[PDB]
Amino acid sequence: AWPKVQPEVNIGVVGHVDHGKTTLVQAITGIWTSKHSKLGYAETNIGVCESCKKPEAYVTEPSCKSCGSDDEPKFLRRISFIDAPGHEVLMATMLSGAALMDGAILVVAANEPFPQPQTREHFVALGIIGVKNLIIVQNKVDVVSKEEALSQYRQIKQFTKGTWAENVPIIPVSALHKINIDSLIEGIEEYIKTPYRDLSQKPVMLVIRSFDVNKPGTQFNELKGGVIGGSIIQGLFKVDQEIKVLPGLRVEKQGKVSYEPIFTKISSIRFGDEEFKEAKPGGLVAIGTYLDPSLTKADNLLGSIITLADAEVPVLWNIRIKYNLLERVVGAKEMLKVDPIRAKETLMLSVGSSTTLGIVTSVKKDEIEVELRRPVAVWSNNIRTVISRQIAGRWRMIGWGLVEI
Ligand SMILES: Nc1nc2c(ncn2[C@@H]2O[C@H](COP(=O)(O)OP(=O)(O)O)[C@@H](O)[C@H]2O)c(=O)[nH]1
Ligand SMILES: [Mg+2]
Repeated sequence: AWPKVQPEVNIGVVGHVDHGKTTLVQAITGIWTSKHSKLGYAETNIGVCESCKKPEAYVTEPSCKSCGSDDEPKFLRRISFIDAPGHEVLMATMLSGAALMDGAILVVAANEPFPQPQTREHFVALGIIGVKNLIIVQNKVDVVSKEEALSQYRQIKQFTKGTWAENVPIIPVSALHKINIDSLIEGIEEYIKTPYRDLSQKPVMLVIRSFDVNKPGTQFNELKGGVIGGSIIQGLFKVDQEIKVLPGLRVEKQGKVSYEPIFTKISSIRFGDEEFKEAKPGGLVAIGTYLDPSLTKADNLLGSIITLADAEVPVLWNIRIKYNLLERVVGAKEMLKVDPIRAKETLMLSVGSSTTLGIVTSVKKDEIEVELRRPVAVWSNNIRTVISRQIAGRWRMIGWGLVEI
């Protein structure tokens, strides 16, 4: 019997619309992520049939029938996938990507010219947020000749050559007909390994959703505290731990604007449909709390950072960022130059995957100083920052950096 454990790794699935992201996640997990009426999420166990040859030995359920054996397969690990509905939701979650994803799959349709517009954008975005454990999946090989597939494969290798992605593998599949999916599972095991995690690091969690789960007319004894949804960035949380929500509540007192942390306690921990006593990075987690549900209703806490109640975590209104920029971005028409950062500019800053607006107060060499609309939690040195600028009416990623404390 396979164990019941949390996912230990989260994989973002990106690529141009209709290239087959959701079909691919279904082929792997058996789950259709967009059966909802907001992020698609799906988990699967991964195993291997010890006496079978690879890649067919790799399986996603406890059976070896797919490789002609009656044996029970060995359990390797549980993994999960993030699959967004549409470009705008996807790009929005990419701003939190570093916290959410241990790796990524870029889906490329074999029957469309490469690269498609969102293909280019998603690939650039992955570099910016630093999620570079990448697999490129060449999908829909069932509707082109082997020659056409081979030709596109070589275009892609030419594209990645000279970039950070030069050594990224390309795995051809048909998500629809489940062809060569076992090769992809094998590739996930090789190229998106579970990271080394130092579980003695101070616990930090990003909040991506918050809920009031009480139906109307719920009686007193059946009421629940506010529920928080998110991803554990580092460390380990436990049931019954005291925690605080950062920066907290915005307050106007003694002639100043300030933020007061929200203190509470973890009542329960859930991954998918199982309850746990602890929670580590990997997977999206649901945290039950003792919060008044009015504080969590309608994603009120979205973008909060959660730590233990006594954590020494600075919450800063002004930050210094050491950064680098893109040379150009793709305009709807054609290439737009990325202008240097100038004082007084308004930027969107994603700091350790929590996002706010800010005004540049100083620029020198490769550092900026920014005054933020609300303050950000900074729990270590070299917290990665995404810098975005409004270009032609839209926020665009233009750079990345590290927060210097
Ligand atoms: N022929 C073929 N069609 C596919 C394959 N994978 C997906 N499709 C089709 O492509 C369309 C878009 O797929 P979908 O998973 O919704 O793409 P997404 O927008 O990237 O999530 C659907 O009609 C799928 O059935 C494949 O491997 N072969
Ligand atoms: Mg989809």
